[PDB]
Amino acid sequence: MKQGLQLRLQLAMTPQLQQAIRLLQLSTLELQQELQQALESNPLLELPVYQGETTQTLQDYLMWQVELTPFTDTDRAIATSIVDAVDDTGYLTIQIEDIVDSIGDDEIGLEEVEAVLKRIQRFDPVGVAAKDLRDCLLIQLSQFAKETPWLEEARLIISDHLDLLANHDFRTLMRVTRLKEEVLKEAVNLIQSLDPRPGQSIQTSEPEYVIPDVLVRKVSGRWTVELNADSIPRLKINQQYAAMGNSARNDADGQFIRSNLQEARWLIKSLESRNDTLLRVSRCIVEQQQAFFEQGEEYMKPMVLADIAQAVEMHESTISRVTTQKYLHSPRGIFELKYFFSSHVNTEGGGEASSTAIRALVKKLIAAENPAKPLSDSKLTSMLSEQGIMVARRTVAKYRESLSIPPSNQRKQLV
Amino acid sequence: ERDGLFCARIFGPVKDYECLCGKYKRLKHRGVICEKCGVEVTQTKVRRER
Amino acid sequence: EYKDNLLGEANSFLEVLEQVSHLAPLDKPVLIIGERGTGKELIASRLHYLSSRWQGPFISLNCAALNENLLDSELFGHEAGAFTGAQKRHPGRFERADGGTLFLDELATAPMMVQEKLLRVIEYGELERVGGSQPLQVNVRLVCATNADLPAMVNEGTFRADLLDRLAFDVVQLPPLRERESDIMLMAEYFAIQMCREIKLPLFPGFTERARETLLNYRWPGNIRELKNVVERSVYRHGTSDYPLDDIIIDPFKRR
Amino acid sequence: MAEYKDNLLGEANSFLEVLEQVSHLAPLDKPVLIIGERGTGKELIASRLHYLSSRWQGPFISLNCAALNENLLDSELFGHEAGAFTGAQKRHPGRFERADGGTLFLDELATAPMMVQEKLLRVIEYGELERVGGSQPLQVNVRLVCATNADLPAMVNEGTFRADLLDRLAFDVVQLPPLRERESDIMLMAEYFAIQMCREIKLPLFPGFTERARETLLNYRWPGNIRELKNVVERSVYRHGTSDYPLDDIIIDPFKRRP
Amino acid sequence: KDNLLGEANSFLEVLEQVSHLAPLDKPVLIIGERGTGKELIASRLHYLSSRWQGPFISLNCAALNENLLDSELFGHEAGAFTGAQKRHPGRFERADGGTLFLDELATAPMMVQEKLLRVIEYGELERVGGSQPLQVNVRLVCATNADLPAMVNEGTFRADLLDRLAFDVVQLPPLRERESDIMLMAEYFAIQMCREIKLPLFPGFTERARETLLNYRWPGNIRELKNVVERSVYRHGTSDYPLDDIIIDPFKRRP
DNA sequence: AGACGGCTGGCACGACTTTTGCAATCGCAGCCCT
DNA sequence: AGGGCTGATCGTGCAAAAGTCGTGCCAGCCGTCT
Ligand SMILES: Nc1ncnc2c1ncn2[C@@H]1O[C@H](COP(=O)(O)OP(=O)(O)O)[C@@H](O)[C@H]1O
Ligand SMILES: Nc1ncnc2c1ncn2[C@@H]1O[C@H](COP(=O)(O)OP(=O)(O)O)[C@@H](O)[C@H]1O
Ligand SMILES: Nc1ncnc2c1ncn2[C@@H]1O[C@H](COP(=O)(O)OP(=O)(O)O)[C@@H](O)[C@H]1O
Ligand SMILES: [Mg+2]
Ligand SMILES: [Mg+2]
Ligand SMILES: [Mg+2]
Repeated sequence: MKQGLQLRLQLAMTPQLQQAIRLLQLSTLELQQELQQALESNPLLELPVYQGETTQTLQDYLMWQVELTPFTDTDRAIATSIVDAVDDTGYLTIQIEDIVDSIGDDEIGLEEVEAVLKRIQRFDPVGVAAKDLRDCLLIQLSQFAKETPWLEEARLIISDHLDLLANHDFRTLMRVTRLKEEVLKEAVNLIQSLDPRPGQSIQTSEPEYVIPDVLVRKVSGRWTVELNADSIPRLKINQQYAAMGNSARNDADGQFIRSNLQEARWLIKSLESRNDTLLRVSRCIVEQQQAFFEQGEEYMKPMVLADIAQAVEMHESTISRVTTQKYLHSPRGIFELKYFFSSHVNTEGGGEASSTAIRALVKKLIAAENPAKPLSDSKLTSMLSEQGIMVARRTVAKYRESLSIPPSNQRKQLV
Repeated sequence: ERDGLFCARIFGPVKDYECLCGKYKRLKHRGVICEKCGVEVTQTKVRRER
Repeated sequence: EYKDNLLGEANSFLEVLEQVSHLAPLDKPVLIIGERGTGKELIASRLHYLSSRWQGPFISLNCAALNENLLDSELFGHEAGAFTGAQKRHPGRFERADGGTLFLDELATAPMMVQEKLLRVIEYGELERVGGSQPLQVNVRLVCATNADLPAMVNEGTFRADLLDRLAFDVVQLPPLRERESDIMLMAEYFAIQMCREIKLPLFPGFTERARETLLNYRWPGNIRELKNVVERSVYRHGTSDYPLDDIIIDPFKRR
Repeated sequence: MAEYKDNLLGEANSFLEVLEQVSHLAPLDKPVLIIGERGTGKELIASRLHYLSSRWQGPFISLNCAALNENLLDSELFGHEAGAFTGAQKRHPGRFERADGGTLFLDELATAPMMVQEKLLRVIEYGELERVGGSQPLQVNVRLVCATNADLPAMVNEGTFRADLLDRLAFDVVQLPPLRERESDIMLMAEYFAIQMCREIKLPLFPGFTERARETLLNYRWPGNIRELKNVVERSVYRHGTSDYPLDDIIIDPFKRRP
Repeated sequence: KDNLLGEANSFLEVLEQVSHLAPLDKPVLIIGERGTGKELIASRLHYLSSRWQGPFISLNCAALNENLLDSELFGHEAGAFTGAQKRHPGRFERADGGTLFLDELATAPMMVQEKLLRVIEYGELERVGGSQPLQVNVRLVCATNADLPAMVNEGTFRADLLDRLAFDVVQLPPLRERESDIMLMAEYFAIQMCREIKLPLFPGFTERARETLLNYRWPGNIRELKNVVERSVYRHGTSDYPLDDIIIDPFKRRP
């Protein structure tokens, strides 16, 4: 009747489940780190060489040549110091002045440092120790014979006209360099194949790093999702200490051991239940994925924390902590749980959902517009009109930045 | 790892003379050890000599 | 299209409809002088499916059953957690209005205060009952309809001059129940067929012309689906439309 | 300090002079109380004063009394800062509090709470207001704006208004030239509304109207002063719906049975 | 402490009367056909008393709302509904010895009286379920722009409510009675209005206006004098010519 | 050659999310002293 | 045999503050262009 609020409807909190959620929101790698750092005191809580082959790593390959090259002790020291602060791309990390300071010799000067670098500038490969790469591509072209045409045009452009090509400003470039029409592009292309980051070329090899935590294998539609068994932590109750407590003459001390053990059993069961709740949540998510992942991120409905926590009895904070730093390997592959949710929109697909791979493939088509110039946001809007889903140019710029696409008047290139 | 298997400050320095934290990454430091990490800026052979 | 249902062979039904059509692009208030058990709702529909914003919201919320004085304040709004015991205004009606019109049934009972609050709406329409929230307007049109005697209200002063005026922009007299007699035979058979079909009654009983005459005799002021209601009565009187139609039920209170 | 004349139309009676006096008042911020026909020059006058309120004056805090239900009308009245009244949370500032400096767009609704009346009396007390549980008084400011549509002195003799309802009210009065009285821009504002009406109708050409219509227009009472006629005008526009096609009649009293 | 005094033997008489009442803090209520600065009266009283250093800050009584008289008498409750938990104390206690004009008394309510009286007659701070009542001997006084003895005839109030005032209710003369410095009084009202109207100065009014001031019914006694004064001002807005006419009945509509 | 423009982003304001950060009482009965 | 009696229990989700985004949209700009 006469509405309002009226009295109706305390105790003591503890951070127990709170610390547990701190673990769950924390990633399982460091979460297991704590799990070990936890189970340590809880006593009831459970060839050498193979192939053994060394490698060059490039800089030592440079040193191999330096050893065969004639060099003095100060020359060897300067070259070695130059080698010490070297980047993967093969450009010089520190300037010549920093190298002169590192040599710490008044006899060592910038000119001697430059001479040492130049004698070692193009030994292997061309354009090593690029030193703010620019003269590096210059030395690379200089290595090429002048018999190659348009070498002069490319050289004049690289001399002091890097900015004109930086914005892809072909008209301003032609107006400045007086470069030939439809021919200066030839010098540009000869410059384009100039082995940039040539030192980056040596580096090629890596091992694998992604942890499948849950596995949905699309088992006969509506994937049979399953976590990783070995990755799931588990303790073993000290049954010896369980039998070392009651019979303890201090039946008090031993039964208290039993009580602490029972409490830890509760803790472990709660963690397992956290895993299982995450698992049933994963069942709902996999029901979603049998269409979304199967239709890919393009046909994916944006979901919310509210939406998922509604399907469960889990609290919104409960889920919000539960999935933090979680990733599962699927038929698609290893995919992060934090990636699962997405913001919805005002598109005229009849509904609200997220751009995602739609935005990515939109960037793809905008690039796929005539390679002369990047497609503007109006192109995206028309593409969406064809898609029948509402998208806006501010929204287009947003989704493009999400796909990290180049700007419309920055990605224009000579076809 | 840290205070454990394959630890810097233990059995020797890091891949380069560069220390583990990141300080002293050059040929300039001969035995210098960073405050952020103490690992002598040195050769990697002694990984088999400590 | 209201299925074109409720056919009124009274070319005045058509004429009303034509007025409706002229009103269809038109966006201003309208009264429908309806009848007891007549069916202003269905025609208002027939309009809404034809609305200038026919794509617009079409809600039916009348304050005739406004048992709560506060059901109003709601309909005018609520601050989020206004009073308390609640989260936010249940704003559905206020929702339909923006991107819509206003339709009500039997506007007689309104608290006069409620009414003139509606007045402060129609001319301007602030975010209302909103517990101090800043104003806000619903792109809201209107339509009115009742079986009451407007002069009776005027004598009652039931509609304020600002109210009676700005409230009203068109008047749609439902023909009297007996007014649309040829229409009566028409939509009567319309129901006859509609019933014989949907009932899946294997045969259609048809109609006794004597029953037809008796039915026409029914002043039947209520005919909204009161036509359909007496129709269901008569169908049960037949019970089954296999035989030719003669059993016509009007007054069902009678035992025996 | 601008025109914002808006659709303030049809003042060829001394309603022009009415506006003039309104202007004479406009600089002063003291209590405003007026009088006149509801839905008829009235809230337009309100707009008029809202323009008279400096554009930079502030929120034209509209006060619509036919609302407010019963009780916590009190809440937003005195205020509500405590718990158990308006969802608690922050001190909910009432529409009364919503106006700080704003328009006391008092509407003469003639609702029952002279309880309210006394409250507003304290609203118009010392420039101050105090909330529900409102632990302190707070000296408040707002422009004050009332009007009328009926016999306030009679209701005083009728006792119907709190005597002080009027006693605190109405530094002076401001009435309206009735439709039975104003009667001057008849054809004028008639055409103005007609222009708007055809334009919305996008009617290709101004129908024109016969003089029989204007003779009726003189004959008509137009009890609703401004709109009732205006509604009538738009109604003629509709019932015709023809361009350049000169009118000879108008649409007002659809309660008139059809022939 | 200072206001548009009525400058009058009746007015100065009520002045000496309240002056006899000055440091006195016993309960009180006001007599008066209307109010004639009813607030200003109790207000200057407030400015005077030992509650000058005390809280000379009133409270509007019959303002209040239905369910909450408890808190009203005693500020916000700790235990009322869950939300608040702090036994915020009497508005009285918010003064509790200051000067807090019990105004609006006439419009007050029935059981509302039933409590407030009894408590004032006897009751320390017994709040919602509290431990121990504390008597906030707060400077006590009410008012009546209306006739309580009439109300007694009606019997709406408590005869205890009759007891309420520990002081005799002074009254001010009717405007029809008082009508004393209204010449000078109006002159000051006009100096005021001209300042508010930013007007240069007042040449004056008609002596006919003076007689109409004499020939004035004057119900809104303390108000309407200055009221229609400045009303005549603005409807005139003219200072070059005397206010030969003054804004008589704004309720009257001119021809 | 100068206004055109389309873009882009800062700007801001709501719209939604969102984590963190709380802290026993009702009993018990065992103890301990007396 | 009585008192004291005292610390012995045992929990957890959501709110409040914060952030934070959608969304677009004005200012400067670049293209070029007539
Ligand atoms: N033209 C029509 N077509 C179909 N049904 C109608 C028609 N007119 C009235 N009715 C029926 O009358 C019943 C109540 O109708 P009506 O009286 O219009 O509503 P209200 O009580 O709002 O006037 C409705 O369920 C509707 O089926
Ligand atoms: N110049 C005009 N021409 C036509 N109609 C008008 C004119 N001025 C006001 N009206 C109409 O008068 C109606 C009521 O206005 P008003 O009396 O200000 O309402 P309120 O009762 O809030 O004062 C409005 O709906 C408006 O359409
Ligand atoms: N003695 C006085 N000196 C100055 N002003 C006064 C005096 N008496 C009354 N007033 C004026 O009267 C107004 C208070 O009106 P009041 O009589 O309280 O109304 P009501 O009679 O409805 O209670 C104040 O604005 C105040 O300026
Ligand atoms: Mg009905
Ligand atoms: Mg109004
Ligand atoms: Mg009063």
